[PDB]
Amino acid sequence: GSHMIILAFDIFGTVLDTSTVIQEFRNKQLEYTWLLTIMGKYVEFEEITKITLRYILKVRGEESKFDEELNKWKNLKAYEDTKYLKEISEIAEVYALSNGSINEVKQHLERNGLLRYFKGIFSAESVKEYKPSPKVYKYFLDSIGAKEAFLVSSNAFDVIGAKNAGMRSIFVNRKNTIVDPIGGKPDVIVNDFKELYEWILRYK
Amino acid sequence: PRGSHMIILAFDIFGTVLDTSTVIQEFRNKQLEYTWLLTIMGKYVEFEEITKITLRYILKVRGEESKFDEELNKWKNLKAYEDTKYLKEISEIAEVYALSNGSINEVKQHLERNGLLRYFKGIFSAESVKEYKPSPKVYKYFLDSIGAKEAFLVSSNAFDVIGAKNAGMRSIFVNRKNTIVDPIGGKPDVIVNDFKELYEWILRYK
Repeated sequence: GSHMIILAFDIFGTVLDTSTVIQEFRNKQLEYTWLLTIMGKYVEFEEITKITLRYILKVRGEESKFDEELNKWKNLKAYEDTKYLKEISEIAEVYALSNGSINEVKQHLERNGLLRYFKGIFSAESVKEYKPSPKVYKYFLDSIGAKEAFLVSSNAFDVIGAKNAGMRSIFVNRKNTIVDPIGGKPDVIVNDFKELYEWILRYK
Repeated sequence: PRGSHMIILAFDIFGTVLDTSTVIQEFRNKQLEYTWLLTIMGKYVEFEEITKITLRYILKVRGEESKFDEELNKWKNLKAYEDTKYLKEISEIAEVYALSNGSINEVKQHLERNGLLRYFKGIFSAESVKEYKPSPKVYKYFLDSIGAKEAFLVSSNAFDVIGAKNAGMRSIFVNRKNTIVDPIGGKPDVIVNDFKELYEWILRYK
């Protein structure tokens, strides 16, 4: 068919299950990406990850578990339903758009057997500002020469960032959580990647 | 004609002058998160509205929405730390300002209820620039409004410490709970444990 559907997938918490890492750490990591972005400062995502994890562990008196906890981040598993990226990539243009470096994301996707389904990997690092900076989403659109595209995410902040920057948003609510008001207005809500695929079939 | 050495202090309010330990901590973090997210996106929502929205969400997640009014009332009734009484002695030797995410009116109310407004010469709000801390605009609005070149931001919040530095202010970090340093705010110009130590440091600097 001649109807192009462009999907940009958030990675951490959307494709990859971040439930396995210390939640205070994931929150702190995200906090740092936001604070630095506000200040117009930039630190590579891997370093932000190491710095925030070490600090959180220090506070808990668990610094001896640093490598073990960092290993969990390095070995994140994709949610079971991401297997649907196979069917999805047959009918839609599948990209990654992440706070993570291109290299790190490529590595996570490859290890989970999903990289083959992606036509491109884009990083916030390219614009030295993190989500939800409108610069991140626009770099993606401009780089592929797209006007309309969907950002697929389970993160409320990313949903509203996408909308703010001119992308449509698909919110994947697997936790089935009460709506976080800041991300309360996605264009589409689905519960998982199977429902995502079904929505794409209907849209196509 | 003495003391011709001007010391300008801008005090962060929530968590620094006012003790926020009493409210739900997930709520205080969500409130702060919204201020950051909105600022990154170039969007603006009034701080009182961010407070109501984030508190109600957090309560709904906990199945405690029935406690909304009582929980909001704890925010409305924040107590100042005991050592903030030293703002009396400090105001005698330094220019004392408030610089807060909160609206002018809200900050004035909290300070007055706590008997501290008397010691302030001015109250500044991020609302004036429609961007929240640590946006450099907040700190620069303060400096420009009073015609200051050098000033100290006094805060117990690491983000505020680095925001001040980034925007050309000096920073005094007030570390009460004697905590391990949060690396993003790891380079304050001065570290003190409380307002009494703050006063003593100002006496030395004067």
